Amino acid sequence: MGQKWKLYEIKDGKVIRKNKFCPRCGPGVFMADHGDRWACGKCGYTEWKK
Amino acid sequence: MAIERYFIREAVREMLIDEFLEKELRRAGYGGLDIKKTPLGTKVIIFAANPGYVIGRGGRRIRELTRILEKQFGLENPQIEVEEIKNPYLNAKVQAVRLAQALERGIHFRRAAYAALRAIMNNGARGVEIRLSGKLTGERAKSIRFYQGYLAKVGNPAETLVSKGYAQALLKLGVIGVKVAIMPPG
Amino acid sequence: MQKARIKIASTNVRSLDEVANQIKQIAERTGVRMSGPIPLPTKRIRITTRKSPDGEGSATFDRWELRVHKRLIDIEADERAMRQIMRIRVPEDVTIEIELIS
Amino acid sequence: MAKADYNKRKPRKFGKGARRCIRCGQYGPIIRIQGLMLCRHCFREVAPKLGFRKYE
RNA sequence: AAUUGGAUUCAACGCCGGGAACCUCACCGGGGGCGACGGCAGGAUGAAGGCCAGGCUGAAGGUCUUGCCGGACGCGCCGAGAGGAGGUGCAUGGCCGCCGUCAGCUCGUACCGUGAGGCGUCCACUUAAGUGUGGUAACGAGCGAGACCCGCGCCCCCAGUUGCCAGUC
RNA sequence: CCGAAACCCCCGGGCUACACGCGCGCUACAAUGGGCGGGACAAUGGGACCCGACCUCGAAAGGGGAAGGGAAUCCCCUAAACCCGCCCUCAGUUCGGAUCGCGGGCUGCAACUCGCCCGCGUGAAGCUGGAAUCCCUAGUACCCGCGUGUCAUCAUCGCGCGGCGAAUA
Repeated sequence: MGQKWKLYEIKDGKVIRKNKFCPRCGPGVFMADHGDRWACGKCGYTEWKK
Repeated sequence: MAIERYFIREAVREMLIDEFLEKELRRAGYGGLDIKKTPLGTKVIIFAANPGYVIGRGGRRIRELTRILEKQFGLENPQIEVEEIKNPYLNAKVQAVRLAQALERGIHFRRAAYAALRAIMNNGARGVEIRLSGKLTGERAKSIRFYQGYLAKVGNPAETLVSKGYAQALLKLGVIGVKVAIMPPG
Repeated sequence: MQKARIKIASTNVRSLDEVANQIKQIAERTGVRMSGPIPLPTKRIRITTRKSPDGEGSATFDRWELRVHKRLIDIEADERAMRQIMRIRVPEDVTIEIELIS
Repeated sequence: MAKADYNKRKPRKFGKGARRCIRCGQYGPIIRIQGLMLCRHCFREVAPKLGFRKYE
């Protein structure tokens, strides 16, 4: 295992999501945002930034 | 495929089930398997000196034997039947498995030989042989040969008439090979 | 009516003839015209094998026979007169094929 | 560390290494392919239950 | 670099190999990697599994930099497993070669000998044979070998969709 | 006995390296011959990602199409030795086929190491073999092809079939 993985930011009475949501499949799958190159999370797909 | 191959397929089917069931049903006292093959549910007839072990200790073994039969074959509803062997002492393969347990147990050679000889001659054996190839508890490769009455003759209408049972009786110092050749009256 | 072929083979001699004879006896008397039980070949199968697991010295070599024999029977009876005759016990170990044409 | 599975993953499309028996579990040792894949050594032990006949 | 190993006079050398380009494969070179079940300390404060992209790899997120998902438990050792075609066939079971498809080995009762044993199973004749014959202080029996089983010549019965200008309007 | 290892996964290489020695075999030193053509003959067997009719293209290896066949009923399939006529006229050759250049097919991811075939060119040793030594006694040896196993592919092997058909005992 690999701690720490608290990368979701916090508002005062809300939450917000740091990372990007994929545009190939639907919402529910986050992007390992490299800055130019997007890995996929569910399975493992070579995606480029849109 | 054709006529020729299928018969051999069937006979190969006999071996894979007769090999496993022997090794398990040494507690029962294994003597055969009358295998009736159908498109409805493969009907195996397991031969034991004693049916009360094969069933199990409360249904477990008969269900266990129903359950491994589904894995090997493509008949997923195989029945189990237990028929007694009518003379297990006329059957040699029973006496081989029965002798193997006794040598596993540690009882002396000529003693463990005498009883055996005596129980099957009482049963009705024109003649009997027990051979025990093995270490014989030293480290020289010598067999001991226990001999009464008639024996296997010449050719092949020799081996069909007689019975022959083989069993590896395991030890923890080595091994001992248990051969038991019975000649029934005929 | 429907001309049926019973094509019946067996791996051993004693098992195949008893069924062929019994099939020609029970069918004889009812609504059946029956052509006689014809013997085709033995496709004797030779497996020719090396005995010794060393493959060493002289090794004596087993000849193997598997002999499979095929009797054939034409019959003129119904599909119901067919099952009546297919009642029979049959040796283990005896393949009985049925083609149906008019 | 971390790595993905292995149970062998190379070509074995055909040859002897393609085969194994249904009694002693070998590649190079004999595999009689008539729908009776065993080694020559097993074959001898098994046959009288098969119904093969020694006689020539 | 490794030319995997074993086999060694008959009885090791077309042998284990009835199938070595990878596979096989056990050898070598290089890259990468699982260790059960218990004890011990750790846990979800997010994977033990997956993954772009370079940087590296003969290739493999494999490895690092780097950023991250799906849903939830596993190192390090310590006993001790699974695995090993890793050693010992002078520790073995099985099977097999050769001596030997040879012609021997035993038991009963009797008999002889203080006894180990003998006799019989020896001798004569005869056969591939303790095979058979005669003799004989022996008479018989089992295994072996023999017949027994399978295959080959000739004929016949049962059965013919293989068989043919056989005989034929 | 081994325990990131004598495990495990992988690619590549090695077993097919050679100055040499031997064993078991194939092919062979020609007129009882070679080409070419024609004609008369078998048997065991094996055949579903398998045998492949037949038709077509390709010089061919093979490719395209496609019947039948899970089998006395279809396919591999042609036997080979034979004989008759024709050309050729005993030389290291029209023997013999090693070695090398090239063109080309076929299987597999892939045949340089290390496959086989087809065509053209290339065209090596060998012209009957010392000492020594092996096998066998009749449908056998001697001789000729034929199939199968294992099996994509390495068969001058192993098992098995029929054709010609003796010497000496």
